[PDB]
Amino acid sequence: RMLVLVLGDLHIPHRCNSLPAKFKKLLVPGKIQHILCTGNLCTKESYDYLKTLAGDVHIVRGDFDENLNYPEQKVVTVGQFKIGLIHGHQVIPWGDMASLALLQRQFDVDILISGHTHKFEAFEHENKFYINPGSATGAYNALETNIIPSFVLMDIQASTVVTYVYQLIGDDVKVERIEYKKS
Amino acid sequence: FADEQSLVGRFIHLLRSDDPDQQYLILNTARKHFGAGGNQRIRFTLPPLVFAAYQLAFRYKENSQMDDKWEKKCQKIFSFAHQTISALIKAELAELPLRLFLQGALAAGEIGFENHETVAYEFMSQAFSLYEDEISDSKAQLAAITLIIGTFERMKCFSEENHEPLRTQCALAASKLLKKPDQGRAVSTCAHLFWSGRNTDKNGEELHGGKRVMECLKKALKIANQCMDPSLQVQLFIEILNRYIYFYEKENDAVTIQVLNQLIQKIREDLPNLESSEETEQINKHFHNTLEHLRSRRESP
Amino acid sequence: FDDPLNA
Repeated sequence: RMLVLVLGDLHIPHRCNSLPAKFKKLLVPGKIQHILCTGNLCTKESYDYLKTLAGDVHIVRGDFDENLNYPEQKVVTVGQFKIGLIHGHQVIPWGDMASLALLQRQFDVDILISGHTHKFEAFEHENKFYINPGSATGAYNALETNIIPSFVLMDIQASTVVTYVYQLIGDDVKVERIEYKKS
Repeated sequence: FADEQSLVGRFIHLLRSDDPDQQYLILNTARKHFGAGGNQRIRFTLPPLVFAAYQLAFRYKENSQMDDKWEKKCQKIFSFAHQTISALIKAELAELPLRLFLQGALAAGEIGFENHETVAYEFMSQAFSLYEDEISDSKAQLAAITLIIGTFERMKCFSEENHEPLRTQCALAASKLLKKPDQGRAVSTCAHLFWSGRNTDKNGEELHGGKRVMECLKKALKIANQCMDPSLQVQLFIEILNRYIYFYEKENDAVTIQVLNQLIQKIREDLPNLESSEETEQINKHFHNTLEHLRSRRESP
Repeated sequence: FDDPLNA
């Protein structure tokens, strides 16, 4: 039994000082085993926050990350699932579903997760799974004006991912769940 | 010099509670104020100011009925943000002002105030100017040009006279990359501007330039034939082939099935020509997955 | 709804 936290595009402090309060309260140490971050937490401060939440943190370089180390793309395994990590600004068109599945084919991952759209999407196509948390802080996006802060955590059982999506719709946190089992 | 960040990060949030009219004056006051930080502190002190300007321009469009000069005020916001990014250039900054100019062009394209086409074109022109002059590392050139193509493909504010400059300059800049694989990848990425990217002259619909799309890929394959490294060569062939699949699945009538067959034939011809390794196992799985996608809903040969 | 966290 393992649960991981996938979140990105915090944009602190370019467009966001910090996360939403209810979010800040729901993320506590100990519960989260792994952390997969996609977007650009533009400063190492937020990186040490993500290292507060869990021990194994995996980040990838975004377009606005001033850091010196984050890789452009990473493929990490959790249990038995092959997970692919990429911010998503090299996946042109940015929100193209058909372009993302191509990255899946090149990567040969069972779950490919990306961001840079600030729009949360979780779907299964060609028996593969694609997740985009969006901005945990609901940052600014030039293409979308009604942005909803969100994050996703997946509890990889054994050849079975259940993904829960938290969203700050209005004032209270509304959650949804999508499930996927290995091909 | 890396400390005032969250401070401004604080000021930027709380200020978002006031009025746009006042929000312009306060941003303007933090301007010369923060630019006096120096060539060291403004590295982390002005980007939030630029993004606050863009956000406030969107907010000014939000009041399009309660204000009759929101267009003039938006021209003010984008000129002020232009000066702010140029100040970032004065401290010898190559890659950050480039993205800031791209974001300004994107925002101006979506906002739609009066005279916004010229503003977006000017921001893109400066993006290319910093790309040509000050960015020299091959890795940074590839990353930047991919950023330019991605951003430019998404805005639909340009007319064909204004759309074509950046299209052709993307083609040229991407084609003049240092390394050969970098060149092939950028030229392959350039097809998306000819296919998906839109312009005003088509009243919103995409160019759907099917026949120009293949010329980009055909030039990428000619580059892939010059890699002089079988392992990398075959990988470039598989990538380019998947681009062909992408356009064929989006109804590009000019992507004949025969080209698919010839391109996959070259890979079957010179795939066994490599020996076991992790890299070749991934390459083989990439190709095997591409064919297994083709076999899924088997259409024609 | 459920949660590995709080409600």
